[PDB]
Amino acid sequence: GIVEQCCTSICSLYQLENYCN
Amino acid sequence: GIVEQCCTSICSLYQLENYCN
Amino acid sequence: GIVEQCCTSICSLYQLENYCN
Amino acid sequence: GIVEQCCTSICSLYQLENYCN
Amino acid sequence: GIVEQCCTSICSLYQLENYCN
Amino acid sequence: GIVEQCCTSICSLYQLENYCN
Amino acid sequence: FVNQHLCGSHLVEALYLVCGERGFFYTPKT
Amino acid sequence: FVNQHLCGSHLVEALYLVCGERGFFYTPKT
Amino acid sequence: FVNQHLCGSHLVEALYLVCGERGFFYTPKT
Amino acid sequence: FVNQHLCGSHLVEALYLVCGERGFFYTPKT
Amino acid sequence: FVNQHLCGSHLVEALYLVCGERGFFYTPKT
Amino acid sequence: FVNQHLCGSHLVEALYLVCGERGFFYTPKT
Ligand SMILES: [Zn+2]
Ligand SMILES: [Zn+2]
Repeated sequence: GIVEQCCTSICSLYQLENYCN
Repeated sequence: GIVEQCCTSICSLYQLENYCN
Repeated sequence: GIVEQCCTSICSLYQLENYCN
Repeated sequence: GIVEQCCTSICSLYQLENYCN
Repeated sequence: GIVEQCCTSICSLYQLENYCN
Repeated sequence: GIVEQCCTSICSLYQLENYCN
Repeated sequence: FVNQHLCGSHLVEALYLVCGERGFFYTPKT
Repeated sequence: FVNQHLCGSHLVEALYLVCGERGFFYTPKT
Repeated sequence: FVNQHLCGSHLVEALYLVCGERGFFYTPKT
Repeated sequence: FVNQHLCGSHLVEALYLVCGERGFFYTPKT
Repeated sequence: FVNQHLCGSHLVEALYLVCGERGFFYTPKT
Repeated sequence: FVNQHLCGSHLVEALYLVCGERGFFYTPKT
């Protein structure tokens, strides 16, 4: 759910780090 | 007229296909 | 295997179409 | 001050030319 | 002829200015 | 000297971190 | 209120690609 | 009212870079 | 001799666009 | 040996910008 | 309410190009 | 033999992002 969390607010680096393999 | 058709709504692939040579 | 098929030669649109969900 | 002049209105080419070294 | 002039060598700004309407 | 270090080899994140203010 | 300048840049990229190395013209006008 | 199409393009670029040449997925869904 | 890192970035951009707002996975491996 | 396809994409971007919101034509041919 | 972060990325691309190959500085401040 | 002009455009994009809205300078020189 990156479109409903980063588009409304730049997600943190940690939150985006849990999306990589 | 791509600025007044795709900017207000992602034009379909067929509509954008009629713009190529 | 897109790195070993498109980087060495622009893959066709059909071949790249079999990579989308 | 490019963020407070171009983000609110596309700055002109001359104004953006006075920003290069 | 931009593919056979800029791809082999960054065309100058004046040469690229004679391509705009 | 980012052109003579990253263009020849993707510089590491730490090396590129010493280039920000 | 910029938006049309960045909106026309998101199409050009998704325009020349559709052709496939053939050619295309970009003329914004009514 | 385009915006989500150009918004998802600003993340993909800042996504594969975070990994660092490892691999990732992009599935937009509730 | 960089080239695979920049080459993989030229496909991702021309990949999510083909779908058209659906979803796709990028996993570089033999 | 890709290169002309990615080379023509680096010009289009630096072409419509030179105009400044006027219009241009891209026809690759001898 | 993101917008300034993506707006500053639309200028940098249209900034180093204006120079052509000389150099420039990007310091966002009052 | 273009390549350095497109190579410096892949770094700028992946440079201002690292900062995180702070500021940076780009000066290509020995
Ligand atoms: Zn954008
Ligand atoms: Zn490139």
